[PDB]
Amino acid sequence: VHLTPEEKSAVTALWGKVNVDEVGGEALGRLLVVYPWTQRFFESFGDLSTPDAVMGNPKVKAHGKKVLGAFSDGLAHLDNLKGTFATLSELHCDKLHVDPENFRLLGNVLVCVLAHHFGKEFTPPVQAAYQKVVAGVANALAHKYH
Amino acid sequence: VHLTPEEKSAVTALWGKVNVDEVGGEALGRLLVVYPWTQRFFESFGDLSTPDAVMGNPKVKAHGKKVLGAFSDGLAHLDNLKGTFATLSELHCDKLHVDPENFRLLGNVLVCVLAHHFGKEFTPPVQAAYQKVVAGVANALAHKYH
Amino acid sequence: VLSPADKTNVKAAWGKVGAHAGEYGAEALERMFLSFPTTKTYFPHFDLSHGSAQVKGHGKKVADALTNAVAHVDDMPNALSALSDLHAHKLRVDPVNFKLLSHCLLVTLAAHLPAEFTPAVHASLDKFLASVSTVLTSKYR
Amino acid sequence: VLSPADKTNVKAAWGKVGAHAGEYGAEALERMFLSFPTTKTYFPHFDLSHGSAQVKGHGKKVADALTNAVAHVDDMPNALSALSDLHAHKLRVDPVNFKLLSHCLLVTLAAHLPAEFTPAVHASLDKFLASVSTVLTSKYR
Ligand code: HEM
Ligand code: HEM
Ligand code: HEM
Ligand code: HEM
Ligand SMILES: OC[C@H]1O[C@H](O)[C@H](O)[C@@H](O)[C@@H]1O
Ligand SMILES: OC[C@H]1O[C@H](O)[C@H](O)[C@@H](O)[C@@H]1O
Repeated sequence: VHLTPEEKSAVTALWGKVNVDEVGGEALGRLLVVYPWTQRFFESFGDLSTPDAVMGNPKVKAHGKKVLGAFSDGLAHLDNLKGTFATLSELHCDKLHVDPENFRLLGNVLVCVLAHHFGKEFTPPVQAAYQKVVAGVANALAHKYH
Repeated sequence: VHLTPEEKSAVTALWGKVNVDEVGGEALGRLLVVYPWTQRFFESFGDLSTPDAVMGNPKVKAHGKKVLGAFSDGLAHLDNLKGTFATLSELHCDKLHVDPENFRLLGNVLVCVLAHHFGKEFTPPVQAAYQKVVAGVANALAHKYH
Repeated sequence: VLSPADKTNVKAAWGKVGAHAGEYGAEALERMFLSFPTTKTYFPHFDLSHGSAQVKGHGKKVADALTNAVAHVDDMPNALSALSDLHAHKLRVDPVNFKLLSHCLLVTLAAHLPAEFTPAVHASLDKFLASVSTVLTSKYR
Repeated sequence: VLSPADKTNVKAAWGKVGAHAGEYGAEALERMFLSFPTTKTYFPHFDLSHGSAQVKGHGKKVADALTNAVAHVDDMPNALSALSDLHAHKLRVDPVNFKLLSHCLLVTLAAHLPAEFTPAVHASLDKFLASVSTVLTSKYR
């Protein structure tokens, strides 16, 4: 992912101000609610039956943190996304057989969530740069299909 | 694209019977009919107002055998797809900005046309082997978006 | 959204399926399972071998449900509600899978009924099948 | 297909747009051009400088159509019949672009109205935006 070095740090900047214990869980939780067929990869998670049941589920928040961390790994190494997500790519593609359209959906709900949490500070130039980062994660995760 | 020895012989065997002058124009033509938003890329071709205007177009037909020819260079070197399609990747991605979902739909309409011509010769295992080639062509054509 | 001309092309071509319904449904299914093995994960309880009695039986119901949908083309949400509940609510089917079966239903219709598989009919059939998939993948209860 | 509870969420939440409509449809457009430069193809002569009056005008037309789509949620094919004419027959807009705009519409609703944008309302808005896109990329007349 090629960012104008403005971009590179306008993104680092929003990400330190990210509640690391709560935004993965909201992004993961909105995926399962907005795209309900995604709950199939997560049947081991118990109660997933209403938005409120999904959003307050402890397994969702726990897993949302591990997802967000993988993203944090991504922002750190924007020049090597395919080496960072190679282990994850194999997991999501070869074992879990997740259709890669879903990678893109998650990354865009993460954008709707960052926008939710920062409002007027998540501006078009700021989105624009996150769209490239999140396209890059999805591409890198989908590498085992390419 | 990793095919078996018999998948490879079954594919080679069915292609040899393909009329090089007609199948690609028939594939391109149904793309334009089945998915009309694709006509926007071929505005210099002339009349595409009706299904019979599309299928009786000498431009669609002439451009079709160009598409087919590139699929043919595909089957000839399935170990070197990315590079067979490197020049076309850049044209379709960087000059033309064709959404890669359209690469997948054209591959499928060609399968539909292969089925239509070869009927019961076009068997489940023969389709399966062609879907591999066709996803390989679309994934290689899309390489500039990766 | 289907055109008047779309409804007519589908009726005209599905109508010619007749007694081969379950043969085409089950061929479509086999086509799906061999072309895209990820789809198999939805049928862990089935024998999915070429000769399979379950595939042939399930082949029938899909095809008959499609005839059912042609007959109510003007408002399938109501005609296919038990089907919507099953696929969207209970099975949680990834809608990519509906694109795969649809493609395999057109591959079968091309191979069996080539006099009917004109571009216009092809176009209508593709639109029809997408309308159905949209219905079976949505939660509207 | 939208549920009865989808329509409630959409009507309720979209109704809070009011005077901000042309502001919101304009920002949504700007998010789309910045984030997705490929969408610029359809607007080759637009002025797209940050505050361009062309973009605010067009921003207003886009929002007022959505406001009217909500009013006719059970009758959109006929309600937005001419908008399909434009987008599908004339412009021949690739449906991928509808997803990219719909998403930017959702980012603009979350950034401005966080209290409306619950998970449930998010799902409903997403579905409602997909249903309008199907009407505007379809040919059915
Ligand atoms: C696009 C961004 C995504 C990121 C950054 C991400 C990240 C992660 C990480 C770090 C793990 C833990 C891996 C481990 O501990 O070995 C994981 C597990 C998993 N992910 Fe993903 N993921 C993404 C997308 C998805 C999507 C879209 C789905 C399904 C719709 C999915 C399904 C799963 C499943 C089923 C597991 C492990 C199963 C379980 O713990 O129950 N992931 N993901
Ligand atoms: C996925 C399979 C495809 C293959 C193998 C393919 C192959 C080709 C080839 C061989 C050429 C000619 C290059 C030359 O000038 O020597 C070409 C040009 C072109 N292709 Fe494709 N193509 C594919 C899909 C598509 C799709 C989906 C679209 C748009 C919907 C498209 C639009 C075009 C356009 C607009 C040109 C330039 C034609 C002109 O001069 O107006 N192609 N392609
Ligand atoms: C053309 C669209 C489809 C139609 C018309 C359709 C129709 C049906 C019908 C009639 C049944 C029988 C259920 C009953 O008797 O209560 C069924 C069940 C089922 N469907 Fe679908 N279906 C479609 C697409 C799909 C897809 C894409 C998948 C996933 C790959 C899928 C997975 C299943 C499964 C696992 C069952 C239950 C099988 C069993 O336990 O016997 N369907 N569907
Ligand atoms: C939510 C989906 C959309 C809605 C509700 C919408 C609404 C509208 C309306 C009402 C008009 C015509 C204004 C008038 O004459 O009264 C219009 C025109 C137009 N739209 Fe859309 N639109 C949507 C999506 C899109 C998308 C995704 C694109 C492509 C990126 C697009 C490209 C255009 C273009 C090029 C025009 C004509 C602009 C000109 O005057 O040159 N629209 N839209
Ligand atoms: O990776 C970025 C690309 O994503 C999508 O495929 C777009 O349709 C394409 O035009 C864009 O350049
Ligand atoms: O002639 C075509 C031109 O006129 C139309 O009215 C459009 O508004 C304009 O943007 C377009 O380039």
